[PDB]
Amino acid sequence: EQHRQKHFEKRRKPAAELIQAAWRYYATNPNRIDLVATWRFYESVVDLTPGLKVSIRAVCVMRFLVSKRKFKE
Amino acid sequence: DQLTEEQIAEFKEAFSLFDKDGDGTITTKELGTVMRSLGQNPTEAELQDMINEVDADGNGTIDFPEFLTMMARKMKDTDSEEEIREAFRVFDKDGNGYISAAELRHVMTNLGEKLTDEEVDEMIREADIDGDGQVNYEEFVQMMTA
Ligand SMILES: [Ca+2]
Ligand SMILES: [Ca+2]
Ligand SMILES: [Ca+2]
Ligand SMILES: [Ca+2]
Ligand SMILES: [Ca+2]
Repeated sequence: EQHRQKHFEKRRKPAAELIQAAWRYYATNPNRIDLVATWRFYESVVDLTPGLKVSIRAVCVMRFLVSKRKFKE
Repeated sequence: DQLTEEQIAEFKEAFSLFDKDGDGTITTKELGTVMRSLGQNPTEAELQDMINEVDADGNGTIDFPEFLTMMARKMKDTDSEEEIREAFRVFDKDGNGYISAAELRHVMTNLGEKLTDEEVDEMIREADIDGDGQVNYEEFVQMMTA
């Protein structure tokens, strides 16, 4: 019975992390200033920006590329 | 036409935030220093993995051209539609092509690099176009990657 159950267990964490990184990549797009929650997340752990925002973007791009890699492994 | 003069300047400014010693390359140590100021605590291996994705010439660090290459790229140009759709499919256990907002929040806020409830709210609003509480994730991934 637990056929696809063990396989789900193996893929769930890299699947979630790819979705999360992909969303944070999408939601820090500078042409979508309505998307604020991912910035508020980072803001709650660092106070304004401006060049700090691009570095967050860089961190999000890199975390997405890594999580894409890990998902295909 | 993709990159403007002003965008390039912004990315050169960002590069200097990472390249602390000003030697033209970002090391794992320098990337670790930036991420700790952003609230994260990655391991050396995790830092290495991040650089490995950006370090085109394989010399172990990121130079400005490698940084600009990465930052000029849109998610649409990473050819990721199949992987991201496969990742959502993992959570569509029944396979009907929909994941409820409640299921997505449950997973996104309790597994992996947990999203805040606000971030999931933003994701749901972006994805659940028709407001029925069910996310058609194929349509969502299409829009994020096309
Ligand atoms: Ca340096
Ligand atoms: Ca390099
Ligand atoms: Ca379903
Ligand atoms: Ca819907
Ligand atoms: Ca479609």
